[PDB]
This record gives sequence, C-alpha cells and structure tokens, in this order.
Amino acid sequence: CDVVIGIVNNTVYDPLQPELDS
Amino acid sequence: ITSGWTFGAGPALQIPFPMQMAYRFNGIGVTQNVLYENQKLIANQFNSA
Repeated sequence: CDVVIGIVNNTVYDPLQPELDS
Repeated sequence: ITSGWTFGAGPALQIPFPMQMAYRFNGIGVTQNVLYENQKLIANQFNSA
C-alpha cells in the first residue's frame, strides 16, 4: 500500500475468527 | 469530461478521472489495479499522442 495514490486506512472484517474463537 | 457516460441517460452525476478511467479499462477485460499502478506512464503517453 505505498504506490497507489490517496489510499486511506481502515479495518477489514474477517468471517472466520468469530467462529474459531470458540 | 466532468461526468462520464451518465449524462446521456438521465441526470448528471460527478466522478473523478482515475475512477472513470478504471471503469473504462475494466470494460475491456483488464483488472482495474493495472491503471492504479501505471498512472504517470499512462498520462505521459496520452499527452505525447
């Protein structure tokens, strides 16, 4: 993520960690 | 230049050029990150032509 222009920061959810927490 | 191809159908909706050109590139079967990794080279070729 260093070459693109105007790239913002955020969080991306993952649909496997909530299930693997148990 | 300002609004792409949406001013022929209905009302005019604005959009930036790198996004509009990414749409155009995607229209012919090339994934859209190729534009974002070559923006300066593409601009230079356009001006020279």
